[PDB]
Amino acid sequence: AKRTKKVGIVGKYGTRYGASLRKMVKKIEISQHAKYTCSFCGKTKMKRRAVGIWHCGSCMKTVAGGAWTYNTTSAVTVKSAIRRLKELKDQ
Amino acid sequence: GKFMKPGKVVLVLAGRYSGRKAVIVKNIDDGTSDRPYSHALVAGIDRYPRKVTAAMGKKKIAKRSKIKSFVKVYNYNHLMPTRYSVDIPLDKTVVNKDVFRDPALKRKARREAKVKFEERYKTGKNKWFFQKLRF
Amino acid sequence: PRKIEEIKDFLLTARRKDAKSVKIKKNKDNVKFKVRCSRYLYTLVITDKEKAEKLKQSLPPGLAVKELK
Amino acid sequence: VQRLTYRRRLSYNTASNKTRLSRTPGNRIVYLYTKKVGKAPKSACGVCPGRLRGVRAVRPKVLMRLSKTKKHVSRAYGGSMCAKCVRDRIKRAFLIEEQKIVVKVLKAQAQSQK
RNA sequence: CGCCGUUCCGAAGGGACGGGCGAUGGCCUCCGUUGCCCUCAGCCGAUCGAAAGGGAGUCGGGUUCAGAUCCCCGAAUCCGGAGUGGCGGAGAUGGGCGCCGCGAGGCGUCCAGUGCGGUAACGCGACCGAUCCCGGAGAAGCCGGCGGGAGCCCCGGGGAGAGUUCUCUUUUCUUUGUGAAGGGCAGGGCGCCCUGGAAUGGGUUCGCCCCGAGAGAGGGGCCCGUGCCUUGGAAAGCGUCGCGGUUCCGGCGGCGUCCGGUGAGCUCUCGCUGGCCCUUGAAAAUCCGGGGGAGAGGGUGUAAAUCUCGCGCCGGGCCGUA
RNA sequence: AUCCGUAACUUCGGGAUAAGGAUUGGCUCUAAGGGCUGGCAGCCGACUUAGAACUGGUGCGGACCAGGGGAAUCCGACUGU
Ligand SMILES: [Mg+2]
Ligand SMILES: [Mg+2]
Ligand SMILES: [Mg+2]
Ligand SMILES: [Mg+2]
Ligand SMILES: [Mg+2]
Ligand SMILES: [Mg+2]
Ligand SMILES: [Mg+2]
Ligand SMILES: [Mg+2]
Ligand SMILES: [Mg+2]
Ligand SMILES: [Mg+2]
Ligand SMILES: [Mg+2]
Ligand SMILES: [Mg+2]
Ligand SMILES: [Mg+2]
Ligand SMILES: [Zn+2]
Ligand SMILES: [Zn+2]
Repeated sequence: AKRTKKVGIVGKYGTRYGASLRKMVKKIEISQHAKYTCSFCGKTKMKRRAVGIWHCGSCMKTVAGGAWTYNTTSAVTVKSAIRRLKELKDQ
Repeated sequence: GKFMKPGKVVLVLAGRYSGRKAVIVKNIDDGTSDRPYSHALVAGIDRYPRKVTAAMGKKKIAKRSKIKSFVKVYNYNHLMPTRYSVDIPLDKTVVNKDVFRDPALKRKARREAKVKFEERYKTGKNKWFFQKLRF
Repeated sequence: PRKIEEIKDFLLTARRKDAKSVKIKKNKDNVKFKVRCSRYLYTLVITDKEKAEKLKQSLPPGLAVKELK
Repeated sequence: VQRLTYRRRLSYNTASNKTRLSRTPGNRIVYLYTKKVGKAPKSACGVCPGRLRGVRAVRPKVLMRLSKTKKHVSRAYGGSMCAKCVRDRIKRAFLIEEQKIVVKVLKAQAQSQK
């Protein structure tokens, strides 16, 4: 059955810290504990070892990722930007 | 098509002789009752001849040119096939699968390969075959 | 302690220059021959009484032999 | 029931003060001090999580009095690298060395035309 | 007076396989030693800092008025040393050719021989090798769940001694061993191998979780085995009954030390798997493997260099300990 | 402890053991919940739960252990010092 109506994972904190902070941290708690698909092997095993460090239990490949998400929007934008400049550097 | 044929140079991947180079003598792609899997009889170099240079005497060169060979039957999965071939004529009356019944025949099978390898080594042909893979 | 299985090896043990004494212990089921060498106490367990008597009379000379009671 | 005491002056439950119970010929329970648990070697590949096989799992200074056969495996890198990653280096070393010849031949062949 | 500073403004190495020159020696044969030279050389920080951290290796029984894992008895082990450091085993005793014979085998020659087994995981008693390089161990938090093994508790019976017995109680109580180290085997674990190719997806846990990057199913391999058997070792210890003696004897004898069950039980321990961290949970001494192949070893033998194999030989000083 | 029942308010997590009731002994039974071996038969077994009769001068969580509760106001969010 559905046990909570809205708190979800942040139900571990009971009534403490205020609704808005619990609401805000709920997005991170889900993301930082999710298992992401590993781009190197495909098994849904990529898990966070520490803040910024993401490890896959299948192929053992460790990746420097985001604090709470596997890759950040800023980092993904920079990779495309660095790709384009490289092409326009060597044509 | 099929390429695991006699004369093919292969790299042993697993076992005591892993990383050594051998040459397929007999290949059985369908197996037998004793070996349901596909396998080959290969003869290879247990110990490679040491590097020689003009600075050494004849006695030193001969000492460093000896080869320790081995005879084995291998699963195809344990051999990496290369594109090199070595056409050393090995007497199949002594280099065959019956050499594994007793050591006396196996000693004469490894002896036969040792003499043929050394003779072909000193001609300077098949240099890649007699150089140890560095891994 | 080491356990010897065959009379052939025990006799070799008892002839070692560092073998000191042989104690014979008679139990209800077996006869045990123990030789005190330098490192180990080797033991031979013989279940046949006749062989135990035969082995007893065929020990090397000069070795102290003791019967335990 | 019988209650136990340490047999040494270290009265604390430290990592070097672990014990196990032992009944003796005198028919009493005493403490025997256990040796630490040894660890088998970890593969030099740094990738495989498991430890190696064919090697005694003993404390580092106990390897001094073991024979060689107990400390390695009959194979290249045996006792220092796992078989799985040894197969991979032979292929990698061979396959990479071949690509150099392929690249080199084209370089000379392209230069030949040039 | 001194202080700051600990690698920072320093010519910070007194070492080494090997080679070359001499001086000496001894089992004077040939091997040592020594001095100089050649060659090679990161560690980059003197030293101190833990009787709870790291750190090889000792357990059982007896013994005193008071000490014992220290004394005695018994059984082991680590480390260091010996090459006048001994023996065995390994390296290592093969093949071709030609003569002798019926053969077994034997002579003369010419070649090989720094071991071998398994498809593999890996196994076998050793199984050469330096400077140099790579790695492993030491060496890693907290919490949960689950499982294996022990000690203990509990249940059913056999013994031996004791209590109760006015009535009842085949009753109640006590007690009913086996060390380290070696060998063998259960058991537990494996992210180890081989065959094979899986959807009508299957396997699977309390939860999970796992699979074409190879699942199920077969057959193997390895690690720990603190559990049981065995050598130890019944000779000892203990229970009970009975005899002696100086009677302050490790005194002497009889019998016994047996057979099963069970558990979200408690304590310890090993292992598997998970959760938590904007927290990620020592270092070093010290030990080991691997890569390489500079070198050395003998010419077919009374074989050599060599050996992390099995035995054998010698030693372990100082301080604490009631 | 078992069974039932539980409001305002709320940051929907709580409030909450809210509040409020009933039951509880002893004894004799019934039913269900497993393992081993060769939809069945045999032999093992370990504690639980529920139900019923009977029963005592209504006494039964019999000692021990063991929250009183509700409606509000002020202050500080909380745990911590
Ligand atoms: Mg091994
Ligand atoms: Mg110090
Ligand atoms: Mg200390
Ligand atoms: Mg300490
Ligand atoms: Mg002693
Ligand atoms: Mg499978
Ligand atoms: Mg035991
Ligand atoms: Mg007795
Ligand atoms: Mg090597
Ligand atoms: Mg004291
Ligand atoms: Mg209230
Ligand atoms: Mg406050
Ligand atoms: Mg304070
Ligand atoms: Zn991956
Ligand atoms: Zn690996």
